[PDB]
Amino acid sequence: LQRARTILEFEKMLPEWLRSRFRMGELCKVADEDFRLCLRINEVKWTEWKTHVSFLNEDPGPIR
Amino acid sequence: RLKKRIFAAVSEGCVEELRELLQDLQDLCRRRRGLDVPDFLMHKLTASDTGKTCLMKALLNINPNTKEIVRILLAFAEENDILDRFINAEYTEEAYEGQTALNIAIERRQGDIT
Repeated sequence: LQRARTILEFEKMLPEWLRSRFRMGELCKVADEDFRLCLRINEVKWTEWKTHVSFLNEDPGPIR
Repeated sequence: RLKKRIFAAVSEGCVEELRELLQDLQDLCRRRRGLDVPDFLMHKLTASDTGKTCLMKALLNINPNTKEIVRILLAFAEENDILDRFINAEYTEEAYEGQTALNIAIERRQGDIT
């Protein structure tokens, strides 16, 4: 929590065109005409076994 | 134009709609110069970019009626005798090289289709 207060004060002082360069996230076509600028996190689960329905992409690689 | 209609019909689960499209393929197979019609029919059921066949497109998208769609597609390749080439196709890209149809059916936990 004490390091998190340091990060948000360094962010308020750097100028506006630096904030566009150091921006997190990526545009994703979530649904029909819906783009949301999302953040990606990977996981590994060895207990919950189920067939996979409701993915976004069929090809499971890191495309490009 | 026909190739994209089959990939949509198989992914969604369109059982009745699938049958006249394969019949329309049979309509275009009676009429040709007739030189390489076994190699021609593989060209209409395989995406040329990667090598994904319509059987591979079926198993990635599990439907409540995906058991019968596989049963139709195995009957069709038997009648035209490209059954070994159709059931043993592979991807050609670097990221997926060598993946087959039953390699997908095991990961989707489908015991009975396998």
